[PDB]
Amino acid sequence: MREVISINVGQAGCQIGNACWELYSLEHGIKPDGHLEDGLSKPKGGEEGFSTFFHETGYGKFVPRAIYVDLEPNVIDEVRNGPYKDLFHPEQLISGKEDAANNYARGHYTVGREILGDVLDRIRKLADQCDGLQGFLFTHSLGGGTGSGLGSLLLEELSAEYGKKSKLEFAVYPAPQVSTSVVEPYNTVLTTHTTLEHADCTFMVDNEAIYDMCKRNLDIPRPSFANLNNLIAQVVSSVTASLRFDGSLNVDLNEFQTNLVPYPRIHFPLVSYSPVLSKSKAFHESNSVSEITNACFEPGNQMVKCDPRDGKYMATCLLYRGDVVTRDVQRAVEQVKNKKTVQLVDWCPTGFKIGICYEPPTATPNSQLATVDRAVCMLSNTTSIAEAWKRIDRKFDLMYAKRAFVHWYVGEGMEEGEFTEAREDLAALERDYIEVGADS
Amino acid sequence: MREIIHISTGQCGNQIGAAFWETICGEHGLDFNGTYHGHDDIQKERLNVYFNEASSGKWVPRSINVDLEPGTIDAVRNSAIGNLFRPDNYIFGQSSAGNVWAKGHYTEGAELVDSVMDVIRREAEGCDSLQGFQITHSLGGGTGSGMGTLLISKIREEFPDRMMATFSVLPSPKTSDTVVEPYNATLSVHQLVEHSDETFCIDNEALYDICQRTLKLNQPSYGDLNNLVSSVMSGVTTSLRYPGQLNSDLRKLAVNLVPFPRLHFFMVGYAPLTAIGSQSFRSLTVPELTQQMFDAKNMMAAADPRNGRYLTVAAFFRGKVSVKEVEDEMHKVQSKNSDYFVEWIPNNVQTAVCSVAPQGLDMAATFIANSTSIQELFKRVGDQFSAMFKRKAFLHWYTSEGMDELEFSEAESNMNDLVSEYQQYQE
Ligand SMILES: Nc1nc2c(ncn2[C@@H]2O[C@H](COP(=O)(O)OP(=O)(O)OP(=O)(O)O)[C@@H](O)[C@H]2O)c(=O)[nH]1
Ligand SMILES: Nc1nc2c(ncn2[C@@H]2O[C@H](COP(=O)(O)OP(=O)(O)O)[C@@H](O)[C@H]2O)c(=O)[nH]1
Ligand SMILES: [Mg+2]
Repeated sequence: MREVISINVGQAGCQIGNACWELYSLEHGIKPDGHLEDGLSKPKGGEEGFSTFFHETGYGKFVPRAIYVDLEPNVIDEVRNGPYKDLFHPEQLISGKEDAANNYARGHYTVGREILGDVLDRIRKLADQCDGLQGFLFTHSLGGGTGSGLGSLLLEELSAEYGKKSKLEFAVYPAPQVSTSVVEPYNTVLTTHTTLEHADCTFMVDNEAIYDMCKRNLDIPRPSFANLNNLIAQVVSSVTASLRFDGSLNVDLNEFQTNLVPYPRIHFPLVSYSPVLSKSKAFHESNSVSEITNACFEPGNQMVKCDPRDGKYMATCLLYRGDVVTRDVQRAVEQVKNKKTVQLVDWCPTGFKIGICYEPPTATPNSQLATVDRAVCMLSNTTSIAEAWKRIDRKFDLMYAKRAFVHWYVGEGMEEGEFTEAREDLAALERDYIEVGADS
Repeated sequence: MREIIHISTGQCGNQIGAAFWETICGEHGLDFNGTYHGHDDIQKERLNVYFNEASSGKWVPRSINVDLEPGTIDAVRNSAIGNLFRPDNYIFGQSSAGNVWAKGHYTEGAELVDSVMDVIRREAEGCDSLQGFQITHSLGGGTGSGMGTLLISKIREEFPDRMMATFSVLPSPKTSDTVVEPYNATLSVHQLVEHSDETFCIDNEALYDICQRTLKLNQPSYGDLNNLVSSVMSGVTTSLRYPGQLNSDLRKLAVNLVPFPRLHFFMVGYAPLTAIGSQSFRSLTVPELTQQMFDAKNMMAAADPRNGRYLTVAAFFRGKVSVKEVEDEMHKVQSKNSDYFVEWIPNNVQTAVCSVAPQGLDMAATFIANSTSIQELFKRVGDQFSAMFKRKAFLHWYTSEGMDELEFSEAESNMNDLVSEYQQYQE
């Protein structure tokens, strides 16, 4: 397989996407204008990959196969007036006009549907240019309904359009202890139904967890979404790494379906990432993959507000970048299993997909996380996850019991029965998800 | 959307409007003669929010000043701040309303209603980005409560989907300017909640306190009080006027700030209050703003919110402000003062970081919430509405217009129901 198309929906999605494209161009030596610069090696720009992310240009002005979708012009305008203006085809920046507000009843429907014809045709033209097209990569938020509801519709449309390509979805979740939007539980819960039934693999990221890491591991006195997003971008780039670069143990995008997903459902891995070192520490620091591997299980590097120690082990994946010995990571894994934390359920009985990419990690100048010669990305279906669902479901319950804000959705294309059903599906997942671990 | 019409009505509307544009034009820089002074992208790519690029690059705001007293506009177009407004927007006529809610529109005021809709209709067509209608008047004012309230119903028919923001000024239940101030306020709410979507509570009496307590001003004046209200009107728009980490919107307010329909009254609160002379010995930081926003002394409604109970608060920080600086401070208030916030929300916080900063300061922040103590402001008007008119005094002035006694009774029953809405929904 070869191609992958990136889709950003809503502001948060777009902001994260910005970071990713900055990063990808960094990794391949591509300048802010594209063209080229140079583009280069083996496999810097390409040799393949690219083309994987960037579309070949007969001029060298490589073009990111990314589509930006928003209902608010302001966000995309930021992009259009940023330094990476020249990395996007202008017709891939699908500006809206009247916002869906906050939002889902408008986002997945009365407003969102008015631009999907353009969005889908944009995608179709792009997809026709592509070979293989192993998957789509969604980036968005489950807070505001554009990222949630519009993103949801688009996802669904592509599962209907193709239904056979990998549907990745990096979704930002509400922090369990704090958020910026009062009706967020409705905007989140109302879409759990569709991400469940239309994404093949979702990633769950909490801003709060990352902010903790920034304040603590990176010593940041005043965190910013820019920094937060840079971290996320790096995680995304590793998924991914062996689809572009040479590796000892290459990982197909579909590899995760094969290794992390045991049932049709359950496809919600946690991510974790290390080393996360501030530039001030990366002198005293100097270590093996065994230590980095340990840090991946440490709660402090989880990027999600849950307790992995409480949860039990389901399949997991350890992707490594840079100067890594395959023997050493096997040794490291063995040691980790012997910790008896995240109790390995019988159903695996062990299931550590090891991915080894030769390409060293890199950080853009906007991150104060020190560059390293090796790094680790961890994915996991650990049973701790249903607690996040429980948390948001309680918020949903309190509100829904009084209805209150229900008004804003029902009054514009919705039904209370829909809210009921969304809740039911979420509840069903909490139950099933627990049962497959609960059995042993 | 971005293009929003700022309608003005009432003796206080033009006053607050003159100070409003005086502050808006100072942010992005725009001389009263209509000259461009932006620097540059952020002060040029968002100039159509209220102005129009006419010939010769002459920018003019979109405001329809209307009033039955021609003697008021004479003290605006003649003095400073006049070239901006277009003479075709002026709609004034003799004689006046008479400081009554009936004649303000039910009879004499019904003559200019046909002219106001004509100008607002033509501007709506040319503006390919309408969203709502910002109105500023007094709840008990003559032309403000009468002609201003009826205008909201007319615009609601031709613009139902569009929003409707209003900045009504509540009366002072202690130092009233006119004895017929509470009576006119009882009839304004009869149709306000039945058309408008959001209304902010403002009380002049609550401003004299902060002006003499924080600002340290001995003899306030109407010219200074309008500046405080201008800071609030200019605060709930920076997200739409300038970019930011979390750009809010007038629509997002009702989706969160308004839990159930029958609840459009809000409690404003601008901060920090720059004290004249004592501003250099301060440290403009987010933790310092949180202590002032939730301070009951800074409220402009201004019923004590501590005695009641909050519902959905909202902040709009500006300038050099991060994300955790607000999420942390605002979260601490939800713990130590959890008794004042209700649990079924449950999260009682809403942020909206901007990008630019107001002129003269490095950072600012407003406060908007729905407290259960707002009912107290209605009880003062309800008691005076019945206790004073129990013997049928000063009532022949209104019945002579055409309104019957039954019409005035239905207005009191509605307000009495609103007080019960804050208990269902227990306090
Ligand atoms: N990591 C990260 N999280 C973000 C970023 N921007 C926003 N978020 C989070 O995503 C959610 C915000 O979604 P919004 O920006 O309100 O909305 P939206 O999803 O872009 O779509 P609309 O509601 O229609 O505007 C909150 O939970 C934020 O904490 C970002 O740049 N990075
Ligand atoms: N903040 C503020 N209040 C005002 C101004 N002018 C009048 N008011 C208030 O408005 C009320 C009187 O209504 P008024 O505006 O004269 O009504 P109208 O002119 O007949 O529509 C009183 O409570 C005043 O304190 C002003 O310029 N600023
Ligand atoms: Mg947005």
